[PDB]
Amino acid sequence: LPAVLPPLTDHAGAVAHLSRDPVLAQVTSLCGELPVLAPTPDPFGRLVRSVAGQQLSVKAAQAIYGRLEGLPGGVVPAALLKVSGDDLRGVGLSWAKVRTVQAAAAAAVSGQIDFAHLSGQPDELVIAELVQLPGIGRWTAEMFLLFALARPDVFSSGDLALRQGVERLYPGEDWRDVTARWAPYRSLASRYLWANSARMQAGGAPL
Ligand SMILES: [Cl-]
Ligand SMILES: [Cl-]
Ligand code: NI
Repeated sequence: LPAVLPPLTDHAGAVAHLSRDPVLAQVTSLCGELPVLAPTPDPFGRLVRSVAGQQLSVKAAQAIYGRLEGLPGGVVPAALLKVSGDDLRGVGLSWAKVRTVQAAAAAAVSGQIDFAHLSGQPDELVIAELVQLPGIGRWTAEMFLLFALARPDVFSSGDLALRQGVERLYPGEDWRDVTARWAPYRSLASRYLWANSARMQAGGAPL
């Protein structure tokens, strides 16, 4: 399994590499600079934030996470297991999200997922353990690696917007080929695809 790649601390190297693909050379200049993501010091809490926020507005997602934070002991595995399912529903969580959050806390306290020591685990091993939790598929696991853990080399082949972007920009090309070229910077390439979509949704000119 590939060795864990550290989070980028700056994007210059990444952008130069990606820019070797004339599509991304254009996309990166059109979209400009993207902020450098710092790996979270609290993976568990970021996992819970992600889960809790799914399908909610940005303000609603913040609110509900704040209500979780306000439970006794906060957003910590052992503390969340002492909160009843009725009180987790009570903060506004769907039953699906209650179950996922309970499942993630239980996995942390049982040692099934060592949220304190992910830094050394290959992407796929982190993915496989997250996937075993109810309500968390590969896509959620991959988004967590990319956005929470700031791993640099993640292309989520189940993200519809990424796949629609590759289809649009590279018609008739094998997506595995296209995206492999972006390695070891598939995460920033992914972020530029989403940025380009936002750019187009704002009225921008196409490539
Ligand atoms: Cl909900
Ligand atoms: Cl998922
Ligand atoms: Ni390179």
